[PDB]
Amino acid sequence: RNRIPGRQWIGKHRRPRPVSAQAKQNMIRRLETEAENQYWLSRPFLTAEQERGHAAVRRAAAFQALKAAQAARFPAHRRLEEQLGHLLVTRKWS
Amino acid sequence: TARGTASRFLTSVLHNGLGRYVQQLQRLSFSLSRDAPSSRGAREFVEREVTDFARRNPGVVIYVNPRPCCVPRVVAEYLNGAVREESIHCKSVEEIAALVQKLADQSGLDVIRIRKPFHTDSPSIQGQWHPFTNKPTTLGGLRPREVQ
Amino acid sequence: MTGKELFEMWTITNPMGLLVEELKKRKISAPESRLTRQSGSTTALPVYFVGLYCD
Amino acid sequence: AGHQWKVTAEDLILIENELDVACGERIRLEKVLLVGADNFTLLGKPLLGKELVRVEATVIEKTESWPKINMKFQKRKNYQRKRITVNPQTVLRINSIEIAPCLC
Amino acid sequence: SSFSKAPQQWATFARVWYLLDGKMQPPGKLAAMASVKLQGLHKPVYHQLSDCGDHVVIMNTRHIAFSGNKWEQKVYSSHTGYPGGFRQVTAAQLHQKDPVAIVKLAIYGMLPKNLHRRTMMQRLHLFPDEDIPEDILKNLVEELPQPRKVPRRLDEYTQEEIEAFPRVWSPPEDYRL
RNA sequence: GAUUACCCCUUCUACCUUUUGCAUAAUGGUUUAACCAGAAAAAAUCUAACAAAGAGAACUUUAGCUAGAUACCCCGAAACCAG
RNA sequence: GCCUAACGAGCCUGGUGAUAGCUGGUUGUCCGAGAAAGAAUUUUAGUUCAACCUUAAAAAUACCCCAAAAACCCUAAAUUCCAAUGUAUUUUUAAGAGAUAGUCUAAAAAGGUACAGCUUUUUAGAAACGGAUACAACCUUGACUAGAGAGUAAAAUCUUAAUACU
RNA sequence: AACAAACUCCUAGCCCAAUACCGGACUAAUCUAUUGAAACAUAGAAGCAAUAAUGUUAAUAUGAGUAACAAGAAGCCUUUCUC
RNA sequence: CACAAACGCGUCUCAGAGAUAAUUAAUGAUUUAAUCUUAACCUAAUUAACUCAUAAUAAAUCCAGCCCUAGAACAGGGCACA
Ligand SMILES: Nc1nc2c(ncn2[C@@H]2O[C@H](COP(=O)(O)O)[C@@H](O)[C@H]2O)c(=O)[nH]1
Ligand SMILES: [Mg+2]
Ligand SMILES: [Mg+2]
Ligand SMILES: [Mg+2]
Ligand SMILES: [Mg+2]
Ligand SMILES: [Mg+2]
Ligand SMILES: [Mg+2]
Ligand SMILES: [Mg+2]
Ligand SMILES: [Mg+2]
Ligand SMILES: [Mg+2]
Ligand SMILES: [Mg+2]
Ligand SMILES: [Mg+2]
Ligand SMILES: [Mg+2]
Ligand SMILES: [Mg+2]
Ligand SMILES: [Mg+2]
Ligand SMILES: [Mg+2]
Ligand SMILES: [Mg+2]
Ligand SMILES: [Mg+2]
Ligand SMILES: [Mg+2]
Ligand SMILES: [Mg+2]
Ligand SMILES: [Mg+2]
Ligand SMILES: [Mg+2]
Ligand SMILES: [Mg+2]
Ligand SMILES: [Mg+2]
Ligand SMILES: [Mg+2]
Ligand SMILES: [Mg+2]
Ligand SMILES: [Mg+2]
Ligand SMILES: [Mg+2]
Ligand SMILES: [Mg+2]
Ligand SMILES: [Mg+2]
Ligand SMILES: [Mg+2]
Ligand SMILES: [Mg+2]
Ligand SMILES: [Mg+2]
Ligand SMILES: [Mg+2]
Ligand SMILES: [Mg+2]
Ligand SMILES: [Mg+2]
Ligand SMILES: [Mg+2]
Ligand SMILES: [Mg+2]
Ligand SMILES: [Mg+2]
Ligand SMILES: [Mg+2]
Ligand SMILES: [Mg+2]
Ligand SMILES: [Mg+2]
Ligand SMILES: [Mg+2]
Ligand SMILES: [Mg+2]
Ligand SMILES: [Mg+2]
Ligand SMILES: [Mg+2]
Ligand SMILES: [Mg+2]
Ligand SMILES: [Mg+2]
Ligand SMILES: [Mg+2]
Ligand SMILES: [Mg+2]
Repeated sequence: RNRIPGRQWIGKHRRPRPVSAQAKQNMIRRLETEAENQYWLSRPFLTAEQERGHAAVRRAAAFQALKAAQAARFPAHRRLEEQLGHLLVTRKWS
Repeated sequence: TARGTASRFLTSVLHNGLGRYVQQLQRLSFSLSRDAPSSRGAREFVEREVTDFARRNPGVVIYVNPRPCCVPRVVAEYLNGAVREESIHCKSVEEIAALVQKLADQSGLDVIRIRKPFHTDSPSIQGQWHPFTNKPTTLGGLRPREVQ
Repeated sequence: MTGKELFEMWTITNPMGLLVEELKKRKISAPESRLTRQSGSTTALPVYFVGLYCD
Repeated sequence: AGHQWKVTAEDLILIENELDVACGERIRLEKVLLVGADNFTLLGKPLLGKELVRVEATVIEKTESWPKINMKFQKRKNYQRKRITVNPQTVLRINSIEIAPCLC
Repeated sequence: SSFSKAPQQWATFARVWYLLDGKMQPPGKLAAMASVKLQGLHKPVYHQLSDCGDHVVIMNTRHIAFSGNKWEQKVYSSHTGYPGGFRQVTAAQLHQKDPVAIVKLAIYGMLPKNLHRRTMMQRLHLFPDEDIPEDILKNLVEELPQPRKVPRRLDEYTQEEIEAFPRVWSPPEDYRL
């Protein structure tokens, strides 16, 4: 008897839905975690210049491994045991 | 599906494992072809493994028949009377071995849905709840509006 | 015999009498049947709990 | 095996995964939360000392689960998948619950 | 613990008759516990496919109380199905007409909406005052505690309790009451 | 899903097609059986032969040549022309 | 109008398997990745190029990116560009198609009535088997299999209803 | 607080959803070559798999024992009556 | 009106009590005057609805046939006078 015009949640006229004490709690708890979050982000150990190149040795190494892993891709070895081993299909008792 | 098929409660045959454990698998019958390739694995299994298997399980009698068949089968048969058929057709030695083991360690009960994971006779030690168990008794044992 | 009762396999037909005899043997006297709990007497499905008392 | 059970002598449990034991082996189930008897009960925090209680179970039967169908479907996307699952199972008979007098 | 099988099973699933006094209670708080006991949700053995549910006898239904202005504002509506058969009736009017109605409707609204509602509605017995067939009296196991504590009027208090509570202010002798 | 138990309880808005979006009150089908719809090797890749050459003639070649294997549907107009 | 029950031009056979950018249909199982539109076009019911994407193959840097740096009157959210650092991606080569008829939500604007579940661009997002009773697009959530375990997420009735002035 | 998910732990694993297009691994049934000989194997081939085309043909239901259909009368049986 | 009927153009009958809305009053506090009062207590005067008195229905199982002011069928009323 009291219709919501058009589609429920979309248009110029929407279903009114209210904010719940639950929702306020949840949102606030998130906020608290974030405030703490940006407390711990506030004081670095090293300064900006103290970390320059501080590990550049590891980073280059990693990339050398990444490269090396790809360079190794080649068709696999083929062995006699395969092509010959196929004959085992017809093996018998006699 | 579960409404589709039959079902059973969890049980043992003859209360196995209570007094002592009895391996339920009774006999094992292989049928294979000396010639046919389909039976290849089954032949190798008979060569190497069967012998050792027979020592590892003294209580099961193993009948091996070479015959002209296209589809090697193994027929497990249990103390329960239960007969379970299998096809070893076109498998490794390894596969067959694993299969024969499954057969060795099964109860012979039918494989269907099992209604619940536990089976207890006398679950109830120290009582079984009834509507009165937690209710206080009154003086004279009168009902709510009863007068004396 | 696992899971089975006593009176499942014993089949004795008059429990009261047998009880009285066994209590004579134990030198205890007179079990008195005393009604303990009940729900609905007027129902087609009543439930009674009868207790037995000795002294 | 990741679950809790209410166990008593002579009984049966069905574990939903493989155990490495021969059929017939006796096994001490170690973690014990609760022990109980008609007149008393011991509670763990959250476990009972191995000296306080010992429950031994036999493995009766190694087996596999009945086939369980699993079917994904989507309306007018032409997508079905049907997969049959069979799970390895292990049936334990629990044998004895013994309880040692040492308690303080 | 040792019972034969049949009597054990019978004792466990046994029906029970609760008596619930209604005088000065909100039909809602009444219907809450009534609903629980009808569905047999107070039994640890509960399941939806077991018939378990117990009889509930509510009495003094006429003396039901309604918090706020609900007696005026709460309207029970129904429709005969015939054109112009739509009937709205204020709770005061409904109660005036049929003593049992209010509490019955509330309970019927709080049961689950399946077919079992119709069955477990048959285990509910409602009496406007305290007059109960002795048949129905003889089954009553126990009486549920009333869900609202009823405040006493001023004339209910003992003079001890009246002199025990402090005079808060001191009225002028000149002032007339 | 289950369940001692057929129902009763609980959970799920047929399927194709078409669409931004279909339980749709958009399309198609009473049902059963039998029939009823992806086809080609230029370049490519993969496997192999022989290799500054390869192909059982004719060609191609600054690692190529030769061979093999990998590929591209079904039903439907109103019409038009000749006899 | 009529010319053998349909004549804006008969019927039958052949041309004929006419031709349809248009509709319909298109048959075993399981696994790996996986796509919303810039350009032309008698073109917007379609094609062919880009950008993405797929299958192989070669490589080397790829995103992320602090200062420094990019306009003349006023001018925001912010871009561009780049070391470090966190990661494993990106670029070429060889083969390929599909797709190119788009929805809502938030944001900046335009048109309209500071109308539309309206229309036109730009940035972002989504298209749960959980929640918002029902629900495409809102919110929670790195979609495997079996358990008769466990912890969590989003989430369920919104407040007020007040005016004495001798 | 609790209760509440494809999230996350837990015990095991065969260890992570999908439309158009794309890649892969398997395979039903036929035939041929050799095996095989209570119904198969390794290859090679194909008219190689139908819950959807107002699909074709046959057969069956539903609507439905429904709509609709018919013979003037008696008698001694071909004689009288009535139209 | 050419069936014994059906029929109108003809004939007969048709209602009590309680409840309210708007709006009027009486008593009377917060605010010792006043004031109908989303102040109490009793209160009066007051539309239509709407409920309800009251009316109607109300004997479980003979039923072949045959009749009917009963009826599509099925049901239903008659069938001892005479
Ligand atoms: N052009 C285009 N169409 C898409 C894409 N993804 C989905 N679609 C279309 O969306 C429809 C259905 O979407 P879905 O069933 O995948 O949710 C189909 O018409 C399908 O072709 C895309 O990335 N590009
Ligand atoms: Mg709407
Ligand atoms: Mg709207
Ligand atoms: Mg449309
Ligand atoms: Mg599309
Ligand atoms: Mg929908
Ligand atoms: Mg519609
Ligand atoms: Mg319909
Ligand atoms: Mg539609
Ligand atoms: Mg239509
Ligand atoms: Mg339809
Ligand atoms: Mg259409
Ligand atoms: Mg269709
Ligand atoms: Mg149709
Ligand atoms: Mg070529
Ligand atoms: Mg292709
Ligand atoms: Mg022309
Ligand atoms: Mg033309
Ligand atoms: Mg003609
Ligand atoms: Mg064509
Ligand atoms: Mg076009
Ligand atoms: Mg269409
Ligand atoms: Mg997409
Ligand atoms: Mg042009
Ligand atoms: Mg392109
Ligand atoms: Mg910068
Ligand atoms: Mg850079
Ligand atoms: Mg287009
Ligand atoms: Mg729009
Ligand atoms: Mg966008
Ligand atoms: Mg939902
Ligand atoms: Mg996810
Ligand atoms: Mg995801
Ligand atoms: Mg949970
Ligand atoms: Mg996951
Ligand atoms: Mg995938
Ligand atoms: Mg073949
Ligand atoms: Mg075919
Ligand atoms: Mg067919
Ligand atoms: Mg038709
Ligand atoms: Mg068809
Ligand atoms: Mg018929
Ligand atoms: Mg007939
Ligand atoms: Mg009909
Ligand atoms: Mg007729
Ligand atoms: Mg005639
Ligand atoms: Mg006064
Ligand atoms: Mg006055
Ligand atoms: Mg009446
Ligand atoms: Mg009669």
